[PDB]
Amino acid sequence: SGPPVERCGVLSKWTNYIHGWQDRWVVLKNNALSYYKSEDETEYGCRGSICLSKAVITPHDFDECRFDISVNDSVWYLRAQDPDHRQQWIDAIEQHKTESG
Amino acid sequence: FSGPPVERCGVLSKWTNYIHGWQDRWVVLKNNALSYYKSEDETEYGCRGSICLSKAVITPHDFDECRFDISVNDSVWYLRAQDPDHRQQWIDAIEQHKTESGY
Ligand SMILES: [Cl-]
Ligand SMILES: [Cl-]
Ligand SMILES: [Cl-]
Repeated sequence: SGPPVERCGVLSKWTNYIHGWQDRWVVLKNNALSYYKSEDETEYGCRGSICLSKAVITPHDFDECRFDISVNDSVWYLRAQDPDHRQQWIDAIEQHKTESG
Repeated sequence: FSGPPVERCGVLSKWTNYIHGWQDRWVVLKNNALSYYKSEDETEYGCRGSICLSKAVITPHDFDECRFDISVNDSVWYLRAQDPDHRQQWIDAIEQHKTESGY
């Protein structure tokens, strides 16, 4: 019964062992977390979207800026700038997931 | 009005002042408001302005066809899209959303 959760910003995202961690623009909307190469490249540049309905969000125990998001078919590994911002993201994603159900 | 609400997010240039001129902002149309976001570190963002659409006036510029202004009695934002087609997409979405959010 309150306003929907919204969030956008840059997160560092694991790509692969060739390029390692790379900054990506991440947007929370439409029961999804979506990412793009950058803020300016959203028109044609969605590089992925993870539906939140059954998504599991796991803060890391050793890398205190890291959280992982997983559905059956994929896992994204993400790092925020500090642990407070990590917690803001986790809290937003969880609140959005709840509200969208 | 029965389908999902009209929502948009994207970059638009926004007028600041004559020193810094047009500056890109992340702009969001949602829940009867146009809002914009800024960051001081290119990483973490926060909403730095919101306009309620109920009585908003959207004025496409006659000569600068990339520009539209949105005003309520107390405030005005001057906004540019990258071209006039993109301007029109924004204008049309805002005007439709305004109607659909009304009573
Ligand atoms: Cl949004
Ligand atoms: Cl251990
Ligand atoms: Cl542009």
